[PDB]
Amino acid sequence: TFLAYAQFNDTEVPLIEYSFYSDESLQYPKTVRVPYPKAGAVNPTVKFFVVNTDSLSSVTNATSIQITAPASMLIGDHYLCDVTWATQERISLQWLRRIQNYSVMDICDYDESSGRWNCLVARQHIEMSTTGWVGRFRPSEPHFTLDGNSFYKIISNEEGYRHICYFQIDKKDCTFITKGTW
Amino acid sequence: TPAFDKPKVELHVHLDGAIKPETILYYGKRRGIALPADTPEELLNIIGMDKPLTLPDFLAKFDYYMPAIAGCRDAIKRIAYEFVEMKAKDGVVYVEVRYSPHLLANSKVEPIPWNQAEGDLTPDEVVSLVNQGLQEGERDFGVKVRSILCCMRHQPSWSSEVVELCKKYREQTVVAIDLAGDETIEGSSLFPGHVQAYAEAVKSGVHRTVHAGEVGSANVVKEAVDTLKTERLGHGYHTLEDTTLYNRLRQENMHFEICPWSSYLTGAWKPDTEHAVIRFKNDQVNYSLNTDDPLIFKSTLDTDYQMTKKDMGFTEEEFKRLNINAAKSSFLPEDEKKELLDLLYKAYRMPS
Ligand SMILES: *[C@@H]1O[C@H](CO)[C@@H](O[C@@H]2O[C@H](CO)[C@@H](O[C@@H]3O[C@H](CO)[C@@H](O)[C@H](O[C@H]4O[C@H](CO)[C@@H](O)[C@H](O)[C@@H]4O)[C@@H]3O)[C@H](O)[C@H]2NC(C)=O)[C@H](O)[C@H]1NC(C)=O
Ligand SMILES: *[C@@H]1O[C@H](CO)[C@@H](O[C@@H]2O[C@H](CO)[C@@H](O)[C@H](O)[C@H]2NC(C)=O)[C@H](O)[C@H]1NC(C)=O
Ligand SMILES: *[C@@H]1O[C@H](CO)[C@@H](O)[C@H](O)[C@H]1NC(C)=O
Ligand SMILES: *[C@@H]1O[C@H](CO)[C@@H](O)[C@H](O)[C@H]1NC(C)=O
Ligand SMILES: [Zn+2]
Repeated sequence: TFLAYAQFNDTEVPLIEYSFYSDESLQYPKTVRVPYPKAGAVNPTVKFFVVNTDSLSSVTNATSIQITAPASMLIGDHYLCDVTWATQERISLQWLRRIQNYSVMDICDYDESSGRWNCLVARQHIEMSTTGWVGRFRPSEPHFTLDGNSFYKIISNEEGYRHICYFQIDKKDCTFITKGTW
Repeated sequence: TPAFDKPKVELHVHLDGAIKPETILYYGKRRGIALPADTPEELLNIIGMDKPLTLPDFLAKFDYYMPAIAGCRDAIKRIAYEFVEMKAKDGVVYVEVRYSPHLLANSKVEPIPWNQAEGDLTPDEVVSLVNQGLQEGERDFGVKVRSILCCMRHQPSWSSEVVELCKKYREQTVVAIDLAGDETIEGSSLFPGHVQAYAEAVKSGVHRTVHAGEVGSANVVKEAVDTLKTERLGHGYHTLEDTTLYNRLRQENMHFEICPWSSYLTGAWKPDTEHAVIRFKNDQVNYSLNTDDPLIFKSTLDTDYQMTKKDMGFTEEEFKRLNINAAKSSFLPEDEKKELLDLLYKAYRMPS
């Protein structure tokens, strides 16, 4: 029914440039140039949209619906780092601050009367680390139950071991369903 | 020194007027909206007053920055959040924030404001964004936050929607309807669209406050209480020009949202007089200390407590009881009003 997508604005991301030589027939070397943020440079910015493919027009431009980042994320640079559909009408999103030790999950429902996506803040789930960064390389992906009211996700426990945790959409804690030295 | 370094309660503050220079500046650059400065600090001066000018010159400050914020989802949800933080930076333990949702929208708006183009952001969604910006502040910064949606005096057309939004978002932090803008517009308080909204407010259980008496006759107050049925009064200085109504208001326990530093700067208090407040103190009236538009007043909530302690010999015993009052007059359910008081009594040290 729905097609979600990200949009990336690289306007002020500086370019890396380097020569490319090609077949020896090419008389002057080509300069490849690529938006590429080196450490501490200016990053891309991101936006997220969902569109309903069932109500597409051919007489009207398609309405794309934006889902803004969480406010906690908006006060500085951040990343969109996971998107995972939960039901036919529920989508989950994970954001990550440029200082990658704080991340937030949004859980968004389609809203029949408005036709936008409601992200109940009650349903947010903060995740952070004091000893390093979040996730092995990024926050882990959630796996939802069929009705999409709960999900499992790999998070590091307090002994520091990555185990499967069990979440309820609106309850703020979770339950580890595995523990061990592994 | 933190004039009154205890928990405080604030009831009269405009989101419109509590924004960070830095973040105005950010959305200016991002959207290419022209701005009269480039320093964050240079900007707080161009936007801020320190000479007590007048209500024309005050409303003119809004035009410097609002075009940069309105119609921009990313920005709204932000300022709402950043606001909660600045409240936590003052003593504040509970806030009610007011703004006009129409003044921040750019789609579906009677006269599309701030001379901005159409138009993606509907007012219904502005309100929605705001809630979330606040919820995320309440959680993170640890101050309980509710919102008040403003009707605008010169725009009775909107005031119908305002109350309707107030209704559906009663779960998501909106607790009351206000009416700001301009008292001195002739017979505003009687405009059918406005009064019918307030009628529906009474009907639906939506609490009610009104900007009245600030710069305007005691009669503006009369209108607000009588036909509008306001439970609380924004500013309300010049209600001391009718001792009958004034004394029947103390009788019926009316709450007066006072903005001391605001008054001086709006010119709604001519500095030759005793401030309308010292009388309120002495008359033991039900009132609270607020900040109004701290951005334009270059003020923190401490500025308004500094003023009353110094300029008019306000003691901590007074500060304590007016905050108890503010809490009593707050638009919380019975429920949380009890525990707000509990928090207050304990901090403070009196019987709970
Ligand atoms: C990608 O992100 C970048 C942010 O860098 C962004 O590019 C920016 O776009 C804004 C918005 O259009 C640009 O500002 C415009 O510039 C033009 C020409 O210089 C202006 O004429 C534009 O219209 C305004 O003109 C007057 C301004 O007072 C008024 O008539 C009215 O207010 C109009 O709004 C507007 O200023 C800006 O130049 C760039 N930013 C820079 C410096 O690179 C782009 O929008 C983003 N893309 C997406 C899809 O998000
Ligand atoms: C796929 O899922 C979508 C989203 O739930 C379904 O679309 C809804 O269909 C029902 C009608 O049975 C309506 O209640 C909703 O208005 C629809 N949502 C909208 C507006 O897109 C759909 O039934 C599913 N199956 C299909 C059509 O392939
Ligand atoms: C859709 O959008 C593009 C660019 O904004 C515009 O040029 C085009 O005319 C639009 N189409 C319709 C049907 O309005
Ligand atoms: C993230 O890590 C940095 C570097 O140690 C530190 O500034 C900050 O305390 C951490 N923040 C959180 C929220 O964990
Ligand atoms: Zn005000």
